[PDB]
Amino acid sequence: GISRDNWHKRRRTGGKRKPVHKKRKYELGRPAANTKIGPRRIHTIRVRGGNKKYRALRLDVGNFSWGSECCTRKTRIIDVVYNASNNELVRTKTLVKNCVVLVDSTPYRQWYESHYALPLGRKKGAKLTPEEEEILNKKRSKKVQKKFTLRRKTAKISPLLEEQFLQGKLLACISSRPGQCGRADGYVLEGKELEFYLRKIKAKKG
Amino acid sequence: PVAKTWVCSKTYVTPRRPFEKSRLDQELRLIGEYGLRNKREVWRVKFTLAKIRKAARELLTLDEKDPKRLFEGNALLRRLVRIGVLDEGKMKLDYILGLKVEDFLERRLQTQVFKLGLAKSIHHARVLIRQRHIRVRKQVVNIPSFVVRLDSQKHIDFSLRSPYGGGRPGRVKRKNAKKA
Amino acid sequence: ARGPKKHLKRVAAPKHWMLDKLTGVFAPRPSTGPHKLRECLPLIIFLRNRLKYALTGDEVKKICMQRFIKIDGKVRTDITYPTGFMDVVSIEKTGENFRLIYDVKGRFTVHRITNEEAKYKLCKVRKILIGTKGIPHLVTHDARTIRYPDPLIKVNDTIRIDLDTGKITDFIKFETGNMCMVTGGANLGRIGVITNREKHPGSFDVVHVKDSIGNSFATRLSNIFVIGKGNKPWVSLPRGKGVRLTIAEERDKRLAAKQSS
RNA sequence: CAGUACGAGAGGAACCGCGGGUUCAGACAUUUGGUUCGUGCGCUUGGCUGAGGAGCCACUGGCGCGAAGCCACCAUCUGC
RNA sequence: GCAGCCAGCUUAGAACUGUCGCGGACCAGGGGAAUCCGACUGUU
RNA sequence: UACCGAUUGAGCGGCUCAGUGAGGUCCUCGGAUCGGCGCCGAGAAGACGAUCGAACUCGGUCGUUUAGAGGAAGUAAAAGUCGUAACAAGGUUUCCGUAGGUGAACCUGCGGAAGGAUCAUUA
RNA sequence: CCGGAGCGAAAGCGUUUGCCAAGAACGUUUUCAUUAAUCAAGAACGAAAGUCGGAGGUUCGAAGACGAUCAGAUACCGUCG
RNA sequence: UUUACUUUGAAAAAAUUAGAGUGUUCAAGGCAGGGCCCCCCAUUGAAUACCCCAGCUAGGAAUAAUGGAAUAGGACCCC
RNA sequence: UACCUGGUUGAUCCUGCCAGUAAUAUAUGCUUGUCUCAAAGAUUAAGCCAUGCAAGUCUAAGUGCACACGAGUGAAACUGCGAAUGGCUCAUUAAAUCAGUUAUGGUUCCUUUGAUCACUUGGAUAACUGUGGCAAUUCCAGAGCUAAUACAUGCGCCGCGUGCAUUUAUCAGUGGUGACUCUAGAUAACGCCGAUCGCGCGCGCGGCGACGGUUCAUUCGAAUGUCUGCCCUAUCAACUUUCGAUGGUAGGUCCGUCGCCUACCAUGGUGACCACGGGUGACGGGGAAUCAGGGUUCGAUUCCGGAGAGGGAGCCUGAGAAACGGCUACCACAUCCAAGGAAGGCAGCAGGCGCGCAAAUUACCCAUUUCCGACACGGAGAGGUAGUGACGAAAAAUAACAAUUUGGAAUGAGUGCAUCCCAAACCCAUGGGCGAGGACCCAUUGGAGGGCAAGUCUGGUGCCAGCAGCCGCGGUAAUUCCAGCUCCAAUAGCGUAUGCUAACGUUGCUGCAGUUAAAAAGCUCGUAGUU
Ligand SMILES: [Mg+2]
Ligand SMILES: [Mg+2]
Ligand SMILES: [Mg+2]
Ligand SMILES: [Mg+2]
Ligand SMILES: [Mg+2]
Ligand SMILES: [Mg+2]
Ligand SMILES: [Mg+2]
Ligand SMILES: [Mg+2]
Ligand SMILES: [Mg+2]
Ligand SMILES: [Mg+2]
Repeated sequence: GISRDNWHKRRRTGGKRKPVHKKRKYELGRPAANTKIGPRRIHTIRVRGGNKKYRALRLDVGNFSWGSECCTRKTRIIDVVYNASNNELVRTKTLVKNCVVLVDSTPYRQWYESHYALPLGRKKGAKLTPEEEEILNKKRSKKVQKKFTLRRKTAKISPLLEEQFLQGKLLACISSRPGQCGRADGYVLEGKELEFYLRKIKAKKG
Repeated sequence: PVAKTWVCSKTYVTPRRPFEKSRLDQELRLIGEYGLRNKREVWRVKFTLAKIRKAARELLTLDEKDPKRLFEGNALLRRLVRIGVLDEGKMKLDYILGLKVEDFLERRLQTQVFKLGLAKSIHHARVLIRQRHIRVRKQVVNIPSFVVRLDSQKHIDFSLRSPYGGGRPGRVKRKNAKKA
Repeated sequence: ARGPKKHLKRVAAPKHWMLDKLTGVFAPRPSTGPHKLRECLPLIIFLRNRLKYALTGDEVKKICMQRFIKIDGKVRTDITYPTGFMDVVSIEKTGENFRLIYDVKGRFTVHRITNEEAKYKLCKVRKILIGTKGIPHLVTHDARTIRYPDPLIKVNDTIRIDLDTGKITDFIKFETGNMCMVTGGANLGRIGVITNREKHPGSFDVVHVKDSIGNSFATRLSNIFVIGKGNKPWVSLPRGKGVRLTIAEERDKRLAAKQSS
């Protein structure tokens, strides 16, 4: 079937080489990932040596991490916004490696408020209506309030990053290979890498 | 994949000129002098001599201080003086080039039994071995082309089962006795 | 070419066996084991050819099927066991304790009882692999796995382990001056003293070994098998450690001994 | 009938009976196929009514399917 | 060194899409291998 | 014995253009069914799409093998006819290149060459 | 005059005068300082005949006509071209 | 400044060939056996050469290239 | 042994080729008494095949109610493993295979070795008993039971805990490397932990084994890359990409690297130092033949590596196959049908046809050699042995000792018994016995003009028939032909045909030639190349 051999290509000089033997099994190929966004559909593939490989056909959740801080929370992948390889991997909504996506920001804010106790993704003007969010602005013990003071001094995230918290969609990037690993892991953009893709999204959406 | 050898070499070489008038008599003279069957045996002993001459020739081209020449040269000399074709006094590769065809013809078993008087003539000496009479150290030899060594030269005698030696007579002796 | 090969022709066998080309076509392919196929000796040969205690290939099966041979004390049943270097072959039924050690040339000799020395062997370490939580590992000569190594041992030293407990008793550091038995061709069995070690970044390293009579030479770093600390070996050696009598020297001994017998 | 009569063979009939066909004649449309300006329905190019919707125009705009009729040894029936 | 503003009309590429249909009407060369005669365009 | 040769050649064979495409894999689905027991599970036939791709029908190109009316050479035969071109000053010195002409070898012009019959011809 | 003399890479080159830009050899305590030699691919030149396009066509003269010779000359010889 | 060149060693399958060793009755071959009632070719064998070229390893510096300073961003020491 | 000889002419010296000469290997001709070895359908047809066989396998140890024989070996039967090796052939293949070299820090594994590591619950099922379909197959269907080693179940954070395999992100620096984005540590997170078996004691137990999993090993090995090396062809000079050609980015894919593939960009890569294209009676190499040296030619062929199983293509299972003595199609070919269907791959071992100049027995057995599995037991056309065999190679008869033709004396070849041999048989070899005087138990094959060793011998045949590799022999006294005798290199071999090597310094690197014998471009410039 599909093969990744070299005896079917042209030589470096440009001359066609004749095949020394027929297609072998140890050089076979398999179809592309084309990992869409869907609930828990993964096929197992028996590979060279009796091992197992996990084929991710559609995945909705992603175990992304935060760049600036130390936070790794699994979040629901929403959609793809841009891909440097081709705009076809975003028009068909295929989850591959090194593609910037707009992932949810609810697990990121849930841990930021429980650690820093500072409102970041709150709407300018609106207050915290549910009672579960007022517990992050209470009076704690002496050994508990002392640690939150040294954490509040270092919390000023970049203005280009706090904007996405308002819409709940953080610009993340799939840093793993879904078709091979079976998991759409990755991280969240920050710093210069966040400004680079935002400029490409602005030009593509302009 | 068969468990065999496929290793075999030739023992004679056909001369270049097929009707060289000078060569035809030189080989025919060795025929009657040593009692040989045909010219193949002359070319056979001539080929063995040609191999020893060429083996000694390539050694003489090397330097004397070469351990390969010292070891391989002495081993060739010891084998020549062992069979008796070369004397212990002239134990040097320079004397190998002076060896003639008759030097190896003398070490033939059918000739040694002629020098020892065990046979009447050189042609009867072949039939003497052809009829399984001559033995070498209690080991009987039937082919006349055997080559004896110096440590086995003084042991050429009749077999313990031959009529010419000590034992039963031949079948013709017993045939004429029962009919008389 | 579709998978693993399971036959071995007789003419394709290693020369260290000296098989008869006019009896069979195939050689005894040594069963997979701790040693390389090129650096071992099938257990059938050592019991049929070397020791001559077996006459055919079915009689040597009756040796292992009666549980008499035991390499490193453990009785084996495969008549084609590798039985590589330093492999103690003890025979408790016959009291014989053989060690397959090389001669001045490259061959497997019949080295007889070494009871007080046969209870252990020497192993060349290959790599120092780190396990979990910082637990290093050492791979020995005959595939024996020893864990918890001393931090002073390197990837080139040798160690001694008892056949029963299998623990490192003593080790010999690798440096210029250690007794060695070179292995790897054209020096297989030449016992001498290490003198120098050349360094080559990115390739093999060159080491020089000097024998008893000063027969100094050179070889790769992967060819050193340290056998003694300084100049004293641990286990009994065969007739002629590393003297390597030349063709002329061997010639002198053969003529002087046969004339007396 | 019949591989029979006939024939030395090679070869090789006929009457009755049975099943079909050629040519022709007279019909016929259930079926299949053709035709369709029932301009029947769908789609569609250019244009036109501001657009949607609904339509029209291009001597039947074009295309697909197509009823009824008519029609074909190109379908079917009958012929003493 | 560009930011702002203004201005069209073409070209290429891609997705999606309908009955694989799309120069949808209209407009709009069948082609090839040879022979004869006159060179050709023109003229009768 | 080869060559030329209409035939719009051709038995003969390889990579390929464009079509069509079995079969398998994969994917999207399908849900015959039996184990629970009216919801979770397994689940064949079969189907969309993708992909690999045999093979077939037409072409392009390359290699290779062959038919051919007829035409025109070469060589081997007998050297038959014609004339004498060359070999002695071969009776017009030979020969080269080139061109034209002529039954035929050849003739002639122009420029050469001596492999010429001149190594030489007189102040 | 013109020769077993010169020149040019060869083919080739000789009436006078003028014009034009080259070349060997020699001269040199000048200058440059190994920048070479031979050279597939590539190129200039290349007697004569021939070819295409003009001028001029004396002489010669392929072809061609004719005159002689011969058994026969479609040639040598001759006129003419 | 580094190459080409020569020498040494490991590597440069076995078989074959060259070739040490051995009386397969000899030889082609084989890798095996002469002799003293469980020792004896000193726990009977046993070696080697060659393996081009290229790569690899340790010298030499002849030959032939190459190359360090000329608008000295020159070699050394400074400070 | 570093070798030449005949032939141009009236004669001579040369150039020069032809022919002569000797091995080599295929065929063939005639001949062929013994022994030991030994090639043997490669060449044209990798053309096509009747029949049979070539992988199955059971131990005290996963599961044991055929009563056939009587607890126990048990036949069948389910589970495990092998069948991916070997063998065959050389079609394909010209930097490809292959050879040396070596990289995987750019990769995985069955067996083996050494590690290490929720009181056994669940329901079928085969063999079998029983009922049947189809002309037929290693076809199976329906029902009824009955097994599993088949299948399924001492801290961080902050009250109070305690095994992990992988995937990303972040921080720090145990054992290493020439060099890790290595092996380790830590942070935030995200299908491996034994429901199994044998021979066997004491009184809630232990000491002996197998099988099997988890990540690291090892090993038998695979797979893909670095450097170097291929014959012929320029009447193949430019080549490679509107479908990857070269490179760049990201990703996909695979065990893994990579235009392996996709997408965006650059216009690259190779090439006279021979690319590309074509041809090969091309599998590569180790090697073979011939050679003073230098070389020439050959290598299908038992070893290694690769390739293929009619042509392709695509897969299943498995650790490992794009497997064909396994499947799924198409193509080519072909078999049995009851005409509905079914089943096919001898370039495996024998054998047949065809093809040809060209190549053996439908033979005997697992003993050696070893290989495969549950294994001491069972299996192997792999292999071993024998038959056929003038491929070829090594030994070696057809007399000898006497007499002037007759005496014995010595021995097998052959022919008949034991033993040895052999897994059995067989060739020998051995012990005695039976066994040669035209020792008829008899040797032919090319020759006898020269080259080139041997007859102006004998008779007829008369430019006829023929001989002759070459020059040449016959036109009525042929040393050639048509025959005898004799003789000669011979010799159990010897001629013939063709390939090839030396001869050949007639391919000349060593080592040829170019004034007149074949030959320096008409002349000069000129790059690469060479110096
Ligand atoms: Mg109708
Ligand atoms: Mg419209
Ligand atoms: Mg509308
Ligand atoms: Mg109008
Ligand atoms: Mg109209
Ligand atoms: Mg219609
Ligand atoms: Mg015409
Ligand atoms: Mg006209
Ligand atoms: Mg015209
Ligand atoms: Mg006109």
